Amino acid sequence: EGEVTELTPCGKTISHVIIGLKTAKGTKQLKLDPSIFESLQKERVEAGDVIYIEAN
Amino acid sequence: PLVLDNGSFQVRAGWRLQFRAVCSPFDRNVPVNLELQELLLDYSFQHLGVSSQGCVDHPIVLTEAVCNPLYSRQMMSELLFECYGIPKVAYGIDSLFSFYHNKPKNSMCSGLIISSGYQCTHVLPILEGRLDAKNCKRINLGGSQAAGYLQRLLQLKYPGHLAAITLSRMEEILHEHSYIAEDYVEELHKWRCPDYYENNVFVGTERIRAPEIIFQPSLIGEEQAGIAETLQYILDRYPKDIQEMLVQNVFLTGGNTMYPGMKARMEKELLEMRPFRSSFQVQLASNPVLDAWYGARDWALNHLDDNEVWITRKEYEEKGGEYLKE
Repeated sequence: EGEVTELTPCGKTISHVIIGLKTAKGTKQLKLDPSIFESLQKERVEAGDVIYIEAN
Repeated sequence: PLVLDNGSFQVRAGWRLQFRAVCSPFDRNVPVNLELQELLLDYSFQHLGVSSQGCVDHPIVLTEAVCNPLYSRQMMSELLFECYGIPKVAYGIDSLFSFYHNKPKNSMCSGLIISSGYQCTHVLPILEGRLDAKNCKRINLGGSQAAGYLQRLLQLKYPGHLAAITLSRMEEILHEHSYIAEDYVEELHKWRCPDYYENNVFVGTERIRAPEIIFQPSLIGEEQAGIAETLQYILDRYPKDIQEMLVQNVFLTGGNTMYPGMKARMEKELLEMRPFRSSFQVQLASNPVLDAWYGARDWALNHLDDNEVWITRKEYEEKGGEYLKE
């Protein structure tokens, strides 16, 4: 969970989506699949939005 | 050997004596007056008690600001060799001297150094023992413009309080009575309560609000990004291996860094911007004000460093300023 700094998606489609997360305790980066990226696009997630995601 | 550190507001000479640069030959850390600079050098030698008319018998060191002008170095070198005629001369950096004094080993120096000066603030990383000029960051704001802006706000507070309090006295009262808060959001919340700081020499929250212009560029109206954006953009293009040492060693020197709480606020902000695994440690020397003169006195004290670093006037005239520049 945390603030999303960037959204970087990388015969085209989407191979993976690079997503950063920034909190007062540190910053981490995750690469996600087009399914959960489709969930984010349905949630209208944009740069600067604090999101909560469970891995399981 | 005399160590000469020429700052925008203040100049410190030693082997001891620090004085104001107002005669101001150095504006935005770049000296704009060679005649006034040479006059301050001659007055510093007369105050140092040199035996000869012009300073000769001792090797001299001269601090060079970040991105110092090569034309100013050439004019000061020609006028210094033809006029002063010192037996030996060398160039040095106050941030490199203070970093060498702050490091436990004088051989190796690493980490991002943040130097807060009077007319400018320069933060540059250093690795392997040589400073990277690509990652160097300069800031036109400084403690002089911050003190002038504080005297302007306090001048607009009351009409009679402006003529009653001098600008320099308000700058010293802002040096002693003002500190940098760790949380700017908690500071304004603490100022609204019935219990107030109330520093009386009445000074309100503007004590902590005026020093906040260093970490907040938008407070003074400047268009600069900021220190957090400078650290993120500076550490983004660099490799991930040097980030551990850059966060492991952070040096803060200069008179503008004397504000209390700046080390804790810089440690909290740096630890917040850095990754959770990376450990951020800010290093503050016991004498950060004189750390530049101490490091310059040690670099001039080392025999091999004085032989290699020292450049003669006659050989420096034939080879040019590129010898000391490179």
